[PDB]
Amino acid sequence: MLEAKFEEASLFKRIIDGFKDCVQLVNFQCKEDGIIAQAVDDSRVLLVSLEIGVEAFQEYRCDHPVTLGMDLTSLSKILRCGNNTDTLTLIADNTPDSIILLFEDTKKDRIAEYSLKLMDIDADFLKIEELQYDSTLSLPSSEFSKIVRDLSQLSDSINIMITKETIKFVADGDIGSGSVIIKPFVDMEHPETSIKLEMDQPVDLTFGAKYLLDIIKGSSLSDRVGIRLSSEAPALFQFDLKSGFLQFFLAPKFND
Amino acid sequence: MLEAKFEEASLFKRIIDGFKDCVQLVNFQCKEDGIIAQAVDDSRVLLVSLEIGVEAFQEYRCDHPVTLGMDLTSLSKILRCGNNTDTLTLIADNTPDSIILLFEDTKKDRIAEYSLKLMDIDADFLKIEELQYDSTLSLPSSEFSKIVRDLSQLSDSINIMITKETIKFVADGDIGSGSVIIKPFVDMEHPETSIKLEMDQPVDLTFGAKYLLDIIKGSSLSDRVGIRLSSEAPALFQFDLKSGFLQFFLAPKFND
Amino acid sequence: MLEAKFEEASLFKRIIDGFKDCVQLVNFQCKEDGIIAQAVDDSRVLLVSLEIGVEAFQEYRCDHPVTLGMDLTSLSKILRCGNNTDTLTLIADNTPDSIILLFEDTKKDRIAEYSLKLMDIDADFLKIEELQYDSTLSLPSSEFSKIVRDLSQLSDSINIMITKETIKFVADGDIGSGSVIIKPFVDMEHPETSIKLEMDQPVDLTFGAKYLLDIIKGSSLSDRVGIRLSSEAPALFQFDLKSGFLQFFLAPKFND
Repeated sequence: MLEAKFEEASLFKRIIDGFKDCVQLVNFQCKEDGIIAQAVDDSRVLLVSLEIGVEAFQEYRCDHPVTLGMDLTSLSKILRCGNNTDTLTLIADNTPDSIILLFEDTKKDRIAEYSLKLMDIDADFLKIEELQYDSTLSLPSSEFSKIVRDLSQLSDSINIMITKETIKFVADGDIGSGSVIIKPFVDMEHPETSIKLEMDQPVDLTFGAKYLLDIIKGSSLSDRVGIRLSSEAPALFQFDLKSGFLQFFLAPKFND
Repeated sequence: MLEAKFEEASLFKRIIDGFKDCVQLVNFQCKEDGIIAQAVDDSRVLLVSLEIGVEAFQEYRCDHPVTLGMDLTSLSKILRCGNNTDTLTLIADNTPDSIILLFEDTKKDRIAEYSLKLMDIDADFLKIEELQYDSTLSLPSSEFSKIVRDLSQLSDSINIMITKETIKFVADGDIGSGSVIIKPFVDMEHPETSIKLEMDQPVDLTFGAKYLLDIIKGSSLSDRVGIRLSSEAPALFQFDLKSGFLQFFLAPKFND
Repeated sequence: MLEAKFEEASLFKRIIDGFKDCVQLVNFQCKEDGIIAQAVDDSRVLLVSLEIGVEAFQEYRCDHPVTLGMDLTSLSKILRCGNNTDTLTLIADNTPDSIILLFEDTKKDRIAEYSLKLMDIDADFLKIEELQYDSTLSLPSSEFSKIVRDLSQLSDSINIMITKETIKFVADGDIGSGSVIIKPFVDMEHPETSIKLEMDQPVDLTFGAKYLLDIIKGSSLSDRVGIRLSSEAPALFQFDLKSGFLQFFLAPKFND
């Protein structure tokens, strides 16, 4: 058997919401210490890696590793059936016939049970994560979402430029151009609004605006967002969960 | 002459809102003791029966029976002209040239007058209502709306199953299946949230999901919804008004 | 150089919002005493005239007249980048290479800079404004917006009729007809809700409903709206700003 209970069903919906767009199908590997999942879009420029620890649940029981894959559209449509305050339980037994989703409310009444059919996918798992990245920065997700949403209307490509103590987001298209310059600072009212930055080597990268808009969806999961950049590898966008995280690996556009 | 004044225009809009979809044209018969109306959709699987007593109005005057029919789209577009707190007056004189709608506000000012042209329809009135139904249940409209809206995403058909002290809503489609089981209970905080059920004979019926979504619109008219079921006749969905009601007769899908 | 700073960026967005529809391109002439702009739609039945005084800004500096034209769509898309509480600064230097837009927040941080390319337009400026109009009236913008939005669903033409101490809005179409009659009154709670009217000669005009719906957009700029009517010339719809205004000249439909 396999039982995983989210305290609030909102968490699982938001997590799948990061998966909802920019990818069709996903493979969830469950084991004794939690669940992990990798998914790559059709153009293979974006990889989404999810890890959810035991502490993110209120109840977790896995007597046996278990791999279950499912269509995100089919899964998202079934994740439109519960209150965001409901308790959500996932059920599977050994060889997975199919996955069971179970909703429950505060008033011990109105029990909804669902069954999503499972699929067969290729286990080509990627460990492209790097030891050291050329530059690293963190900032409020709301601020970063604004920056991307603003510049997206100008062009299909967004450029990120980092120098010493300076972060510069630049977009340039048909109707014109725009730029947002932010600098590291520590705000003591709430140390959350702080912008942090560590630079080993200056970086200059360009990303497809289409894919960045898909990445910023993780703002519903965390107050802050982590960005690890390097001119040698895809960028790493990370959203922290309670004892877990959701990662977005995006390959820069290149070259002249 | 004929004068019928709704205290709040919201009531008439919501009543027509139950008519807005799942039917094109409607025939309103007015007389000394109120108004009644029947309408059947194109496929003749759904019949909508409305009855509005004198007490639902604040003022009603009818010196003569009078039948007036009108296009719901044309009527709904004209019901988008007033505040939901306005006083609405319907005016007609003997042989109906056309119907007059009159809006009025708290501040005795801003008087809006409208004139909707009338049509000729066939008076084939149906009295298919049954003496005794095999089973009867009532429950909060909000709860019932959730159950239908949830299961609708799974398939085009929804199955309702009733056994002794047990009500089971089941849907089964391509992407998977789902089920909601509710049981009778009396909640004394508000006796409104109570689920009631009386069974003479167990029933198992299947309905087109398209039509149920049209029926649940009556939730804006009442706190509770009444469902009378039988394996021999169309189901009866009833929403109570202040001294009136709105009914939905739906024929089950059948058979193997 | 040329620097014009709006206290709140919301003002400029709403002003362009009156321009957003019912016209494609606009020519902004800036000089020592403020900015003015004229724009005519494709069918040449509607002229939009804008005037913004120095006092509408918090800061204004113009060492030299300067004419700059720009696409409204391109401009509106770039006006979707700031909070409605931001400070907006427009920058240009002598012969305009292109216009610069600059956003700033309360927390002296997050500086966004943009550059919209400019165009070449024909300076055929119109002074069709009349000395004396046959009739003049003013009323709450919210009330006038309701009247237009209501009657618009009935037909493609709206008729305005003015007699002694009487204002009558009438629409007549396929599905039926409607009419709204308002009369002059002074309400002392707030003298804003007052309806004023001065008649030299009674007027009866008909306007394209398509264009009136575009005109009522100025409601986001002022509490009241001014309407100057005449059977000899296009109607004048005026929305007052803080030391400025936005005007709509609309030619009546004519004739039998």
